Amino acid sequence: MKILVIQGPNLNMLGHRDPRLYGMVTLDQIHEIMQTFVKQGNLDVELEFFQTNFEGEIIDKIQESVGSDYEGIIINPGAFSHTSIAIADAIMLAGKPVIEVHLTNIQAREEFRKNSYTGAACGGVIMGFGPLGYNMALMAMVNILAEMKAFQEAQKNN
Amino acid sequence: MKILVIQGPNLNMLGHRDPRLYGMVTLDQIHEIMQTFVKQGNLDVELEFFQTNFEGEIIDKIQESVGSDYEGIIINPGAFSHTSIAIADAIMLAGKPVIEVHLTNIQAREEFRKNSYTGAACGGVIMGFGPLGYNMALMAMVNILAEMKAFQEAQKNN
Amino acid sequence: MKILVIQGPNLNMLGHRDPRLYGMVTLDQIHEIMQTFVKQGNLDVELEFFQTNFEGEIIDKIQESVGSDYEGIIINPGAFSHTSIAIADAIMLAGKPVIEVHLTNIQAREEFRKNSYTGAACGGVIMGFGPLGYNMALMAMVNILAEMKAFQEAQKNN
Amino acid sequence: MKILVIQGPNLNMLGHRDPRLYGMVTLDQIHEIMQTFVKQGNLDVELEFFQTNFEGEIIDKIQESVGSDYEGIIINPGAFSHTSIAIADAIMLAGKPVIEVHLTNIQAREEFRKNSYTGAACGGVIMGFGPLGYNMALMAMVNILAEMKAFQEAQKNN
Amino acid sequence: MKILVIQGPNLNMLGHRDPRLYGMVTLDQIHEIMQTFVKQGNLDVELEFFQTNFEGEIIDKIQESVGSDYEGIIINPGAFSHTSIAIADAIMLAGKPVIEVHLTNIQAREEFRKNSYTGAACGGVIMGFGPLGYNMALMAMVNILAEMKAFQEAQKNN
Amino acid sequence: MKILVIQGPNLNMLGHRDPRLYGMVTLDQIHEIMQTFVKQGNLDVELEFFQTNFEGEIIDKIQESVGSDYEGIIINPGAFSHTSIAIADAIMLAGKPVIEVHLTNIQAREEFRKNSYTGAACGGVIMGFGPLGYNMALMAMVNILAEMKAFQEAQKNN
Amino acid sequence: MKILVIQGPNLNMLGHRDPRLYGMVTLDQIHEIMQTFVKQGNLDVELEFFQTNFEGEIIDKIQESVGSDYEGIIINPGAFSHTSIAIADAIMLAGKPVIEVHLTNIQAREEFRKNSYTGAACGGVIMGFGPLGYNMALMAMVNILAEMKAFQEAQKNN
Amino acid sequence: MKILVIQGPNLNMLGHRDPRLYGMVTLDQIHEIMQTFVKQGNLDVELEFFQTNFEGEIIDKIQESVGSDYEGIIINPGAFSHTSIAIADAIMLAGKPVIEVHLTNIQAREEFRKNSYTGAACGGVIMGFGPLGYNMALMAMVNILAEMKAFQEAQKNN
Amino acid sequence: MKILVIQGPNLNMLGHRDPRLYGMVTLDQIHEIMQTFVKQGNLDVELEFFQTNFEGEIIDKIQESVGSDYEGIIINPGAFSHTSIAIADAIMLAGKPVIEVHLTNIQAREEFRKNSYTGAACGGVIMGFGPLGYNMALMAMVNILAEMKAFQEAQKNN
Amino acid sequence: MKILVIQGPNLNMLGHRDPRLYGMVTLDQIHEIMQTFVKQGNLDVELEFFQTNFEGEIIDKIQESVGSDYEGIIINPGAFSHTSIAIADAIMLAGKPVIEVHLTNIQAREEFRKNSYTGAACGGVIMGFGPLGYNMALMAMVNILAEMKAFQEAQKNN
Amino acid sequence: MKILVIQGPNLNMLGHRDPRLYGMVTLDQIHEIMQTFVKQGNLDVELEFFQTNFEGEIIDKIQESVGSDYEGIIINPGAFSHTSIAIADAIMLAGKPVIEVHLTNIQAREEFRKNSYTGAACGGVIMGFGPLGYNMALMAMVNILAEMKAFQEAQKNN
Amino acid sequence: MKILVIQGPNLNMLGHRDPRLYGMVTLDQIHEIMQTFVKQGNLDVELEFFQTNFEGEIIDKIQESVGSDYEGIIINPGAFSHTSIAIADAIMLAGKPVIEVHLTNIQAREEFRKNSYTGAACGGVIMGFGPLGYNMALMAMVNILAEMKAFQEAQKNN
Ligand SMILES: O=C1C[C@@](O)(C(=O)O)C[C@@H](O)[C@@H]1O
Ligand SMILES: O=C1C[C@@](O)(C(=O)O)C[C@@H](O)[C@@H]1O
Ligand SMILES: O=C1C[C@@](O)(C(=O)O)C[C@@H](O)[C@@H]1O
Ligand SMILES: O=C1C[C@@](O)(C(=O)O)C[C@@H](O)[C@@H]1O
Ligand SMILES: O=C1C[C@@](O)(C(=O)O)C[C@@H](O)[C@@H]1O
Ligand SMILES: O=C1C[C@@](O)(C(=O)O)C[C@@H](O)[C@@H]1O
Ligand SMILES: O=C1C[C@@](O)(C(=O)O)C[C@@H](O)[C@@H]1O
Ligand SMILES: O=C1C[C@@](O)(C(=O)O)C[C@@H](O)[C@@H]1O
Ligand SMILES: O=C1C[C@@](O)(C(=O)O)C[C@@H](O)[C@@H]1O
Ligand SMILES: O=C1C[C@@](O)(C(=O)O)C[C@@H](O)[C@@H]1O
Ligand SMILES: O=C1C[C@@](O)(C(=O)O)C[C@@H](O)[C@@H]1O
Repeated sequence: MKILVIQGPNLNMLGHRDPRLYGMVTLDQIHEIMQTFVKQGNLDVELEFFQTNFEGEIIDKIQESVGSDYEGIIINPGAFSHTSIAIADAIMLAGKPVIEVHLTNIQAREEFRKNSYTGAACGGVIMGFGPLGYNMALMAMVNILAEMKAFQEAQKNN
Repeated sequence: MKILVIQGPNLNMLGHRDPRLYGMVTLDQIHEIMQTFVKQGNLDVELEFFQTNFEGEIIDKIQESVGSDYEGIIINPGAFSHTSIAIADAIMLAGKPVIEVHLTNIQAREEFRKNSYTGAACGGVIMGFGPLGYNMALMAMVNILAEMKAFQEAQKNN
Repeated sequence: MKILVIQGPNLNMLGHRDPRLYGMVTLDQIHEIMQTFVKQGNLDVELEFFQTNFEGEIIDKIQESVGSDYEGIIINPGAFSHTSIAIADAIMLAGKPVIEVHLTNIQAREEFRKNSYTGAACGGVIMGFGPLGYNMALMAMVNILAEMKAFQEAQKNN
Repeated sequence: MKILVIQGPNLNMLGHRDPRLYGMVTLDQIHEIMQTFVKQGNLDVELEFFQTNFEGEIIDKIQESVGSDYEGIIINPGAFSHTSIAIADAIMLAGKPVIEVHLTNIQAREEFRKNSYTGAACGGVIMGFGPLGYNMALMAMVNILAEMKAFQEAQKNN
Repeated sequence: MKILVIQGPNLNMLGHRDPRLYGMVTLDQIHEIMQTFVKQGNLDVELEFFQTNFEGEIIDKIQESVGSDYEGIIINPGAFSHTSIAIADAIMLAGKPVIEVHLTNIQAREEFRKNSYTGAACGGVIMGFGPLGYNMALMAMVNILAEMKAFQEAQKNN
Repeated sequence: MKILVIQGPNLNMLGHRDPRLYGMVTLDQIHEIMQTFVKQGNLDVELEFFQTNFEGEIIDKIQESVGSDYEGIIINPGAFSHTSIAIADAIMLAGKPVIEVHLTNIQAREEFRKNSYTGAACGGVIMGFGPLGYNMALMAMVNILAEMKAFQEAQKNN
Repeated sequence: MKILVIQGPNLNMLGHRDPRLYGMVTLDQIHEIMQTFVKQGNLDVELEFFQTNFEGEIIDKIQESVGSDYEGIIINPGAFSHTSIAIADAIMLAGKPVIEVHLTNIQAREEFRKNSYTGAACGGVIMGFGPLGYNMALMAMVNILAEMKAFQEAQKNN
Repeated sequence: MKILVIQGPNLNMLGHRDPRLYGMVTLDQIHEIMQTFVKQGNLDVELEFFQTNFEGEIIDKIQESVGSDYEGIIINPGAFSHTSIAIADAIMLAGKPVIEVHLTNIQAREEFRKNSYTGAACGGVIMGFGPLGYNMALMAMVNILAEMKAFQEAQKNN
Repeated sequence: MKILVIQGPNLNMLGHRDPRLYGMVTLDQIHEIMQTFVKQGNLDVELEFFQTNFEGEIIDKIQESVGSDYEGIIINPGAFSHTSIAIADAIMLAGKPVIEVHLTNIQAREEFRKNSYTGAACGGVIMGFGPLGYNMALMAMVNILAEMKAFQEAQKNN
Repeated sequence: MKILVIQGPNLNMLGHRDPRLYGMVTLDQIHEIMQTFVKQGNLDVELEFFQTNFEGEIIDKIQESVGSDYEGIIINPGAFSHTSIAIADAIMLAGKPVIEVHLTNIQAREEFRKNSYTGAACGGVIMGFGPLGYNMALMAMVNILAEMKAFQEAQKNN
Repeated sequence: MKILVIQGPNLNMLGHRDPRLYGMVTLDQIHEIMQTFVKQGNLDVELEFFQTNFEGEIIDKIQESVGSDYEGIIINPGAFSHTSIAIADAIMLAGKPVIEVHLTNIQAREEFRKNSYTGAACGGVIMGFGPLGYNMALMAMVNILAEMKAFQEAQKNN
Repeated sequence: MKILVIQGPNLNMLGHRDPRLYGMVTLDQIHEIMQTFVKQGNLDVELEFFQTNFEGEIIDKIQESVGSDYEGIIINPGAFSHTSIAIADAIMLAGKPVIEVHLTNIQAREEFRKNSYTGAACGGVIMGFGPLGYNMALMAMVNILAEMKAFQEAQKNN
């Protein structure tokens, strides 16, 4: 049950960014808490991490998810979420649950961060809760896949 | 540890609303799942429910939260979140964590639902995950109050 | 066959308003003409009157209409029709015909009166014909309920 | 007492249009119901029908109404009502009551149908009530001309 | 000579608000300075205080002013002044002087506070001078009522 | 204690302007009432008058105020208040209280008079109360300088 | 030397229009003054008159001007000048001087009359001077054709 | 198999238009190349030509196409494609394939030529390729009607 | 009968400006043609010339016109006509005819030259006809003053 | 005679996309029909296929076309055509014909798909005709290169 | 080789301005560094300094530069660069190189400072580098005049 | 002292671009002049060159600059400067001086080139001076690093 975790642009440079917005945490410490989260709450979910500063690498990655190994995607397209209609399109072609995560609250920053093309493609969006946002996405995700296979087989024997 | 749960306008009429947006669930069944959630995961949080079609009752309610009995607020101001700068102001004067919850994804509907004055005042915002959104708010909330009293007393003996 | 008649804000102060827009008539004289209208043309429609300066009282009232006693609503949300997406939402959840009435022509006044969130939810909208507008709504309404029970039972014995 | 009835553009093609908007009725069946309406309720009003796909034919027609034979106009300028300031101007120069009628609710369609230049020139506007809209215009019209000759002669012997 | 003093939304929570905008003063200390103001400068003006977080309570209150006991209104509709066309309408129907007061300078804050529907209905508007703003309104008001009864009777004996 | 009084453009032509907006008063009669105001209420404030149709003369004048002779400025930049970011900048560089005064209510006129670049730089803004507006500015001003020297020396002996 | 004079829409109904805008003059009295103008000042210019409420008749007419009989066009496209890019295109294809005339000042009316697609195609535009506007166009026109044949032959013998 | 070819406004004046946009070709030479095109590639398509400067003649023409003689329409509504919602409506009521053709590239000219109301109604749009655009429309059209009768009868024997 | 002729900004530098817009003529040659115009057609009008690059000098000049020596103003506020609401205000306070003249056609240049605050204050506006524009203003002006003294005394003996 | 065929973003995932927009066809089946098209109609054009989800790979590819092997480009920049001014710039630097192709009609979808920066750089644009669009581009292209070498050598022996 | 250095509005008050934007430097210290710059790097450029708070004095000054004594202009129109189309026009009529300098980065401040009418007229624009900006302009300028006289005479002997 | 020089998109194709904008120079000749610049003026600055058509390669490159080898960046993000908030973010996370360079004047081209997200992140911006712009950036840069190490150590021994 692979859960793809895609981080947008400058998310790797967390730590050099404003300590007033992203505090003092690295894209790794947050990746490991998602671990200590699925590690703690025994959830047979093997999650993979992928981060790029390319709009293209993200789209490709999304596209490789149509395989099977992957059953869901937690993504923070970052700054590309307000401009990338291409990533938004990719998020629609994937036949899997995609949850958008934003460390900061995009409603409370520059006017050009209020809108999310990508987030409007995903099923749900989370923003504002710092690194804690991905764990929330993890909860939500496991609860969705669960409730989707319970509807899938529920309408198989009928 | 009272957690105030405030539901905006037509949220009580869930069930008569489009089954394509809000499915088939009532504002009560969702209130009880928040129960079976705090009931299950033993969390000493006694949560209260309050719902109004008045912008005024919401503001008042928010204001009564400056008491002490309340330590956090999970709110879905509903349609008022795009117009009410007054509720947004109230959300700023309260000295407590407020998490905004939206059943639907406001990025994917009419243009006049994209912006949230209220949500930009809160710490974080959740949207799209149906009734499951409040449980996510519950997780987030307990994890915030916890991490706030661990910072509060952490800087008391120093 | 109760027909709820809901008047928005300052509609009670008709008489103190500009005699150039609303002439010299009170919200009562207009309520009684709707009477002398259903009184004259024998139509078994008992209509109720309700007026508030609250967006909330209107929404509640709309909501109580899901009962049965009420079979239709003639409403003039007044100034709230250009701002209230909440009343507009309520007008959609009600499973009954709602006709919007405006004494004045909202196309011919301040730019902020041209749009009607509420009116776009209702089945039809009437504006410009002074107090005569509600009688037109009455005609229309009786003609709609009639043509709805003729379609209802028409597809019951088949 | 000639009442000119002017139908805008594609209104003749009713029947080929979306059955979801204009149902299944022709510009004739609706013209005859306005008949069976004035025919039934004995009202000495001889109404004439005129329909064009030309903005020009409409303006001319409006202009010929300054004669005397005509005492009122029920019009549905259709798609020209959002663009034609020329028809709107004509509606102002005519010294007679003009009532604008729209089968559909122009508040609930494409953004470019919300505004009516023409409708803002007329005394009142009706929209949403299907073919029933013109009968409402007929009621309104007879009630206006009546109340205008009662004011005309009322201030003649004084 | 009753002067109604109406305070909009979160104005009661002054003290919990930003000390950088509203400093450290309560809606009461400011109400008493308006007292020590009319108390000091002997002005036979008995002023009443009324504050609500409801757009509706404000409109009602305004409406009750058509009595006689009241001869003027000093109001700070607060956040509702940028959205409430209903309160603006009420301010026009009242046949008495209304002066709008804003503690802060609405020209120097968020873009959505620049416009005042309500303030454009009142005779004058004051903003920026902290609690001192209402005393200025008091001066202005007494100077207006005075200059209005001097014009009223001045054109009574002629 | 020199208080500079700066009048913008066509303010000298008061008297030739619309009697419906500025009534029948000259820029002098209003200057003398500010006199009979400080003359009456014994306030050791010697106020100077300066009026120009130049954006430049105003800026210069503002700049000469950094002297000492001047302790405050009451200004009506007039039509330049909606366009002059240069006068607005000057109003920020001056280290003294500036109060903006408008005879008319700029919220109730042409759309291009609603915004005030200059007024958003000043501490407060007054509009609508005819010539009485400057006396209000005078009150406010003396009350501010007073409350500023009471804070100045209050934090000198400590 | 035929000068085509094209009048747009409702220009024939001059006389029924607002006496506050177009006074009391008919499209004929103004046509004859253009006569008594070329009649008086001996100018061998035979001018033709053409008026329509059709955007199409105007374009055609413009197109027939590529003949030879016509050497210039004085036009008032009226309300079509703000919407007709087609008439504007026609005004560009004609290889002759076109002068746009407006009785009223289109800068001082509804926002939708400020722009002129057609006028921006013509060489010059005149507005505000009532019927006197066409005589001004006549002067201008004769002075242009004159100065064009003096440049035409001036660069023929060289 | 009649294919109606409708040319909008000033398309007949091709030749007098800018040689930089439309080169040196007449609406006839282009009509004959569509001939030498269907003449060469043996395609039993008899195409008719119709051109007007009237928005009305175009709509009528479109409407007459509901006959049978016509099986498709290649149209260049020209300048009316950016303003005519009426022609756009007509293009929707016709139950036949309509292909929009533009000699020039409307994306590369004045801002008011970028949008096509009419083109958004048609199945496809072609622009930029000079007269060659209609031959492309011809190819496309024959390929569509062919693929439509192969789907029509393909689901007739089943 | 002094006619003030006011030239805005860079109008003195005519000759250094684009020969494609203003050709090859100086602000003097154009001033003398207005002379050879009133000189030729015997019109007892002594016209004065005034040109500045200051918005202030223009306003002052306008203001000095309330004298008597001046009976009309022909003005080209130039670039200030799109920004100067102050000059526009001055043009309203003057109790004399003001005609706005523009060498070029402001409808056919940069978007920021389309609107004229000043021109909307004047009685009429002329643009596009090169230096010939002022002579047209001269005709118009003499024809207006003439028709104003014929109305003035016409209603003096009655 | 290499014709480069560049496909933008998610065009490879055709088949997983909405069957209502892109039907049931893969980026390959469409590539082979362009083959069976040049294969059938004997046209010595060897076309190459290139598809990326990168804005960068597209620009590079475009740039490599300045070689010689390539004589034209048929491109569908997809979602990047509305945002990529960089690809638009590349399309201008290439000294070869570029034809833009869109499977769907970008005039009939989300507002952010109406504009094409890239398409406005190309010579022509095709949209709406499903996979058939590229064959149309092929026709057009061969007809352009042909007509370009007939102009090239036509002005070589002269 | 006189280089005119023109400083816009409040640039003389540098020192009283925000130390966070303009630091602690006076318009003189910066004028002398431009000296110690041309003084150090032996460049036969005698530069003159001119500063005004008048839009008019700037335009005049620009105009006097058409003399000869001046061979270039380094200017910081300051706040007038976003509003003054008149100064922008003057910058176009001058037949000399003009370089615009901004101490601060106008892209990073209030929305009304992003655009520069004046800067778009100049050859180049520099912003952000504090007082160092003018020295950069000096380098650039000497390098331009040099490269202009090397092109001037380079095409004189040919 | 490595100075990273990053060139955006189509900057490598300089030479094929419009000779009217970028003249006749290649991205290399300009790179070598930056050499002959640091080569001439003995400045121990070893500058590196990097150019891509990828938004991603640029961000990466920026990110690698947090090393130490690099002490500054001169960048021309080209067309990405108006759209890339991601590159703008990267420019903020780097703890080094970044100077934005534009060959052309982005204030004087298409509306979509006026704004620079990236340039508003950098310390300063240079535009308009052709290849000479980078040498100006070089001067500025060396002068900044110098003045930064003089402030760095200046506050180390204290
Ligand atoms: O970099 C970021 C951070 C972000 O993705 C987030 O974590 O909330 C939100 C983005 O819009 C923003 O530009
Ligand atoms: O009613 C609703 C539902 C909502 O609150 C939600 O649950 O997501 C969102 C609101 O914007 C909307 O109007
Ligand atoms: O008050 C009114 C009256 C109104 O409801 C009407 O009766 O037409 C219309 C409202 O928009 C307006 O504000
Ligand atoms: O065609 C129609 C129908 C319409 O006139 C109506 O009947 O409501 C409304 C028009 O805006 C629209 O385009
Ligand atoms: O709360 C406030 C305070 C306010 O009323 C004032 O006191 O100035 C102004 C309002 O716009 C604002 O939202
Ligand atoms: O002239 C005036 C008068 C004014 O300054 C005032 O007195 O209120 C306001 C200005 O905006 C306006 O243009
Ligand atoms: O009808 C008219 C009159 C007009 O053409 C004129 O005469 O000035 C101007 C038009 O814009 C307007 O609609
Ligand atoms: O006239 C024309 C020509 C045109 O139809 C074309 O052929 O491309 C496009 C129209 O927008 C334009 O106004
Ligand atoms: O300079 C000019 C010339 C002008 O006044 C004219 O003569 O038409 C028009 C102005 O808008 C423009 O800026
Ligand atoms: O005052 C200033 C300073 C400025 O000219 C500058 O030095 O960068 C920029 C101007 O826009 C601004 O208003
Ligand atoms: O390509 C370019 C060139 C540019 O970077 C410059 O060199 O000035 C500016 C960019 O906006 C533009 O698209």
